[PDB]
Amino acid sequence: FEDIDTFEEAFNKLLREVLEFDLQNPFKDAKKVLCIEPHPDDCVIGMGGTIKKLSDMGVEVIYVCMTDGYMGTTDESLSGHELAAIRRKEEEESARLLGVKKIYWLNYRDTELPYSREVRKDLTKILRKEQPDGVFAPDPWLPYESHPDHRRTGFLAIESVAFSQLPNFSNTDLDIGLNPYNSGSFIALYYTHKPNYIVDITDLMELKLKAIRVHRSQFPDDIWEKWEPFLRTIAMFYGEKIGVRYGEGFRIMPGLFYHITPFTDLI
Amino acid sequence: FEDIDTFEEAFNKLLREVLEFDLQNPFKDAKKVLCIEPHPDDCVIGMGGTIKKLSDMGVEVIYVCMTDGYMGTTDESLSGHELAAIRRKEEEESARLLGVKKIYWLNYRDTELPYSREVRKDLTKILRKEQPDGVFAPDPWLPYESHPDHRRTGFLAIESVAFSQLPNFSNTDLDIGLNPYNSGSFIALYYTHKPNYIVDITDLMELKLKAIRVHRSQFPDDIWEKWEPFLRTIAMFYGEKIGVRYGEGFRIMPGLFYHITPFTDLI
Amino acid sequence: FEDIDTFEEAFNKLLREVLEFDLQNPFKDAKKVLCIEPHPDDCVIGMGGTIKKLSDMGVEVIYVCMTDGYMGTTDESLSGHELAAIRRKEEEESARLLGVKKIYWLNYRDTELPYSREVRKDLTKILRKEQPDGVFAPDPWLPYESHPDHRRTGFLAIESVAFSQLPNFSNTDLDIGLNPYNSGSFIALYYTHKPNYIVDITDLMELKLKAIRVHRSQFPDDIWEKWEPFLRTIAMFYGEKIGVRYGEGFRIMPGLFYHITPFTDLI
Amino acid sequence: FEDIDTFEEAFNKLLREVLEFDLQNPFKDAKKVLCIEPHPDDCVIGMGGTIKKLSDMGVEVIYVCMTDGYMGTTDESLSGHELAAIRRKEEEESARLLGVKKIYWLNYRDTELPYSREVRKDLTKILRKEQPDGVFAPDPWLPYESHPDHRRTGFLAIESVAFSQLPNFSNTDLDIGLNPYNSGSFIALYYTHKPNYIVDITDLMELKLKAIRVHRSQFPDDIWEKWEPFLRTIAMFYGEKIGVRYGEGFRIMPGLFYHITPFTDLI
Amino acid sequence: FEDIDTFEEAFNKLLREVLEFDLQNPFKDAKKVLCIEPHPDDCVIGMGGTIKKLSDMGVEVIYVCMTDGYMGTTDESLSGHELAAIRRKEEEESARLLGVKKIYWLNYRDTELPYSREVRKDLTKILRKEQPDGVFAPDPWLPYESHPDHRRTGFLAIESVAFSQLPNFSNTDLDIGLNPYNSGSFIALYYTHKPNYIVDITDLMELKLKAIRVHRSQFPDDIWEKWEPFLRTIAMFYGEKIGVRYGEGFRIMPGLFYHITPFTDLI
Amino acid sequence: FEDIDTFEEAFNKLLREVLEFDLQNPFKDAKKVLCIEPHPDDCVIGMGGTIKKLSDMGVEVIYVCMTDGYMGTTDESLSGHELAAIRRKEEEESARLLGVKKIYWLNYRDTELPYSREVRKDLTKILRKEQPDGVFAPDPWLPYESHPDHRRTGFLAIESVAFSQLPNFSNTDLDIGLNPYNSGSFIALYYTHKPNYIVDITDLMELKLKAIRVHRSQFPDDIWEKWEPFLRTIAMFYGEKIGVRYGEGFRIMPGLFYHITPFTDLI
Ligand code: NA
Ligand code: NA
Ligand code: NA
Ligand code: NA
Ligand SMILES: [Zn+2]
Ligand SMILES: [Zn+2]
Ligand SMILES: [Zn+2]
Ligand SMILES: [Zn+2]
Ligand SMILES: [Zn+2]
Ligand SMILES: [Zn+2]
Repeated sequence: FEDIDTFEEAFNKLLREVLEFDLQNPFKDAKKVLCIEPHPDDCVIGMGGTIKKLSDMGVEVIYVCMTDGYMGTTDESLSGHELAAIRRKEEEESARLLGVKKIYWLNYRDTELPYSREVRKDLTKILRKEQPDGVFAPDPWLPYESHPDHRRTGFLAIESVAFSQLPNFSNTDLDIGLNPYNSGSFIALYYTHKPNYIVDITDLMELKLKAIRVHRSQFPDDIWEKWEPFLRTIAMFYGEKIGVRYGEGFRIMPGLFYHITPFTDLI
Repeated sequence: FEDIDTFEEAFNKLLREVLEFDLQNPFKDAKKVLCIEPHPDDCVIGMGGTIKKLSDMGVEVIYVCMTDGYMGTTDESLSGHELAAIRRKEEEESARLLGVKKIYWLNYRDTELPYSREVRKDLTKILRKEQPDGVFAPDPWLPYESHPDHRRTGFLAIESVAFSQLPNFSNTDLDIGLNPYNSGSFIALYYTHKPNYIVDITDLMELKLKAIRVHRSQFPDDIWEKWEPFLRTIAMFYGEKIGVRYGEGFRIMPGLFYHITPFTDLI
Repeated sequence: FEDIDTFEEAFNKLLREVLEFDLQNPFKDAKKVLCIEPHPDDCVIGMGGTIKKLSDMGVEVIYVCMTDGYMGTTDESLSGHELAAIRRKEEEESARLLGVKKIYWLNYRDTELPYSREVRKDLTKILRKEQPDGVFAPDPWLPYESHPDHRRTGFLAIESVAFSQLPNFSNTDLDIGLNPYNSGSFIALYYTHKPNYIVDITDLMELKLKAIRVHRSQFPDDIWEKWEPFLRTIAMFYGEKIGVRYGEGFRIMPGLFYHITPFTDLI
Repeated sequence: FEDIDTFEEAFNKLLREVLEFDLQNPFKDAKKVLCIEPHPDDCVIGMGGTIKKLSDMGVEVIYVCMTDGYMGTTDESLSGHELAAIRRKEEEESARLLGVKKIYWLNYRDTELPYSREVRKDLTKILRKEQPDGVFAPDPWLPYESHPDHRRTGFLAIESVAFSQLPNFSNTDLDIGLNPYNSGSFIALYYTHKPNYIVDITDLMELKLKAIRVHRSQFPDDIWEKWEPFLRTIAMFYGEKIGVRYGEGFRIMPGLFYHITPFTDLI
Repeated sequence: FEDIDTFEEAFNKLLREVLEFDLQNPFKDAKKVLCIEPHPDDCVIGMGGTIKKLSDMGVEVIYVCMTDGYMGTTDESLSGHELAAIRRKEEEESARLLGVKKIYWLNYRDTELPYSREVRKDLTKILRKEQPDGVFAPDPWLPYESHPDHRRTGFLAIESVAFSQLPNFSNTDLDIGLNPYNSGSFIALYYTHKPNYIVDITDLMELKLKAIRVHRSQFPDDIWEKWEPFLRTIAMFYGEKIGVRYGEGFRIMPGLFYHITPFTDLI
Repeated sequence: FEDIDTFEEAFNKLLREVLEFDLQNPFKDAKKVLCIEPHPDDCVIGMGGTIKKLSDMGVEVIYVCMTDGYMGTTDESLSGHELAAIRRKEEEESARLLGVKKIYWLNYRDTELPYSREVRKDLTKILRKEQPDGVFAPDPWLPYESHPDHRRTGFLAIESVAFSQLPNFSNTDLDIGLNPYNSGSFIALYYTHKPNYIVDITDLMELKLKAIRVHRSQFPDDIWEKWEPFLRTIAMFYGEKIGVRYGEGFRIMPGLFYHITPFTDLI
């Protein structure tokens, strides 16, 4: 590189030649992905359309759900325990619609997901057991995201993808037979303000809304009156970026760009 | 929303009709507001002119002060305990000047406010008892905001406004006779770099400055030589956005926008 | 400031006369600086060319390394204890090339640096012993920075530089004979997306790359094939800003701008 | 006291005259008591007989149950959420048998009860709201007690009885209208190895076993084969101390004896 | 048990018939045991003679070492990382002398073992994978035991033996293919003041001492001048209880006795 | 010791010759001691007469007070900050009567003293600065001691006296010029149920009661009506053990007996 003349030239050579980065078809070779959600419903709301397209292409999609959804009701006669048991069933039914056959429930309490080594170890045991080719999680840099379970899921997902590759990290996994997580897998962040890869979900939008409504405890009619237009407006926001009606947006970067990189806004 | 043509129209309808968002007169209907401050003096510094305006208009303003200002001196003759007691009296005088009669002191130690469910439960107990129409708090996304008590108070306030509405959150409150928070019409964030509502305080600026200086332990003459110009320049930065000499800046968004929203920069 | 007419004027006078803010020779008169790094290798990667220039000028540069680099290997036969001991000797060799004669090792475990009062106390005790004229640390607001040890080192460095000046903070230090940290000193943040000060390291770039590669455990040939072009590109991003081939970028602000300031993007 | 000749004389004068202590009929005047249990079933197993006798004497008995019992099954098809909802109903049915009409569920997860200020604040809000005349909890000094929820419930119960009297402790309770907890109430510790007050439960034993078996999720037939003889042997252990067939044991001391006291073994 | 006359008879039947407790030959049937130590060297110090006896009898003994022994030197030339690596090799040699081939190193830092659910999950993962017949651990009730790593390891081991049997505890273990712990027949506590089973090690004492001294960083000659007499006197204290020169003492109780039991002193 | 014949012999030689343990004049040669108290008033209540005797002998006695006594009032008009500042002056007056000229205030909040590494670091830094010949602290094994600040002060004092001697513990202390705590020094535990050393305070009892009552905020007349007889009775419990009317009791053991020792009750 010592002979390239300008930063602009170096950036393009680094991104395309050295890091081999392009977003033409980033999920192309995937056989198994994890979709990590803060609460029951986040995978389908954030990326339901893409989940169905992945299942249709013969990719095995597996959820990891960080919390139980215990707090998500204003009904005073429904305890958190009873809601959590109801929402496990809602998510099973929603997942069947999208082709998902396996969900890891971590069972942290809703509004209480910790931000700790302990939670990275839980994600790391699943990464190491399943060895996915790709991991989806919320973008923890989304502006004004006020829910701590969402920010923490996104930070702990990215951290655990990196650290789970390290054999001195949670080393008792390796002592019981698991290998470090394989290198070469992608991360794609949903619920992002800065998507650089859009999936067109226009003909899948009605199925995605149906699979969201199956979470009935969350979406009774009065709430749906505000949420349906909200969810459609979000999908148009992403779809407009590639000139289709409804889209799901993801942010994808080279691994090196998640650290010390001062020009992440160029992609 | 199935029929709408473009994202731009869906966004406009979402805001004006579905969410009925209006920045013309957001504090129009308030009768009781909480002003949440990290330290003794932040309510008057960030929003003292607006507090006066509100109290003058018949609005009951009630302070919640998260910490005791124990660390706020370079005077080696003044212990933290003695400074805290001094600052309680400074805040009482300062508040009297604006029209404020009630202060909840949570008494966390300055520089040590936790980011935790315990602190959410304290805010939640106050929200359920007082049932305010509005809540004001620092914007935890202010760039370069290096005081963890400021960032934490902002996140905790937004979080508690949300979760105090959920009956399974901090449930022992309901068990002792409190009801879920269900009065608020708004959150407004002060100390913000992205205000979208500006209150003109140009004729109240002298009183604001007087009410800040009531905090004498914080503003001896030598410190005031820097702070008076800084505070004036801040008030000019905000006032200039609506073409007035001195202003106070707030950011206000629809409740939905604090979660999963990728177009928050459009307001 | 009561009579100044525009925000733009007020701002220019606040910086240049009230705060005497200087981006022309910010490191002039520095006799002793601390360079706070999350891991062994971060001071040289982020700012090695500047550390050499400071050393060449007769400035005493002292490192504070937050963690031990225990996790930084994918070799299943190298334990973290063994890798930590390797990395300590690699940092000693790297530091000697750049003229650095002292390193404070805090010895927190890599990937496990706490965000706590305790860690501020450790920094504060060094600040009070050494009384440096300036401190360098990572910018904890770097977008997409996904290493918690980086974000937490930046926050805790900026917090400790402020709180170590307060006699009621970590008061047992003063009880054992240390004085509060002196008030004259700068902070400069490296690993930043918003530099406002660039040091030309075009001549020094090969010395920097050499001193980085002395951390051999971190940079075997396959990793260096990606990291050398990456580090050159980052240096060209900064260099271009002052018309030179390779630079190191820092963000420097007056102390007041690290709190409640809505116009930090104007510098 | 300065004229008493021997320690033995002083101890007896202190205990009987100064502290007015005797265990002739310690629950005699009680109108309202709290029975604080670590898990659903502990009140009935530890003190079911006495609870029924208190209800029969017209005392209002109120449970506080610290945890949800989420972990207490070996059935792999029953989630913790579903078990917790089942055990809420078991405890309601068990309590009806004993005359208990009110239970405060704190909702901490089984095996996860924290030992923290936060949990003392929850107990303190209930003490301050209910103003009981007496509080029962597990003796946290029971030798070989291996369950951390049991030790922590006993320590946090004693602590919260003391601290809830202090108006600077959890002061926001007082700001919303609650008074400090009234002085003069007793504490009695059950599950104790050093009882000094025994309640004869001989004719209540069959009712107590019935009210224990209503917790069916805990006591299927195979478990009951070991637990019935266990529970009978425990009751004989306590009953033998006063010469009856089945007893429930409590340890009761003067308040001063819970602190700095080197002769607690004399009672 | 309805018919039994006296507590004494109920106690005897409970122990011998209901609980089938026998201290004649408690390690009779073991094929695989875990020896859980706080630090490198505690298994050989507390129970090295018994470990040899077990390995000689065909029993597979597997160490779990909670911490890395990082603090265990007064040699200012030896960093914590270098000492840990030295102690791993000392333990491997020491273990080879007894018949031990496998060591799980959890790698918590010496003096810093947490008391937490995270540590329980590590022990739990090992218990579910190895399914040992017995577990040995320090007695956390040893009086005057001032090392928190010793108290914590004892409590955590007893707790994890229990909770690892519950499918909702650490559930992601089951999800990755592990089964609940359901093999153990026993816990035995060493380092105990209340042993009720004594192994004669009189002919193994020389080898025990040799295997302890293999930990050379811990036992240079000057320290050995005190430790050899202390270790010999300990072995005499235990051996004397069964009339032998040198012994090792264990406390063993029925599983029920670790909970709510008020007569644990009767064994 | 290979040839010694009975345990009893081995023990007597271990104490008297190997450990040179002396209960005859344990405080002889002490030039400087630290007296570690949980709250303002505990050094004088537990050991005020001994502190006077040490002072009279020309020993430099230095207090370390862990907490600020913020919670110790039932007066609803006295804030904790105001009470802390009162108690600091009450301790200064009390200490002057007993010849104490220096107090380290750690300023943790009463009822909130952490049990952590951080608090050990604070004690360690004082131990290393002052290098005392002996340390006094409460016995954290006192039965029924229900104040967490008492139990945690005792544990952390004993832990810090041991760990402050290790150069890898809190190593930044040595980096700033402090040496490891010297190895010659005693621990003596007050507030103990198992004293083995008693100081006769019969002459000093009125001075002790006076110096306790200088803590007026703690001892108004109604409280003193119970506390004076209680403190006299405690002193008579200790005194009787050496045939005097009033004493202070301490538990003193060789360093080794605070770890792994099953016969601590033999002294
Ligand atoms: Na693959
Ligand atoms: Na200087
Ligand atoms: Na009453
Ligand atoms: Na000395
Ligand atoms: Zn969610
Ligand atoms: Zn503030
Ligand atoms: Zn780094
Ligand atoms: Zn229980
Ligand atoms: Zn050990
Ligand atoms: Zn005390």
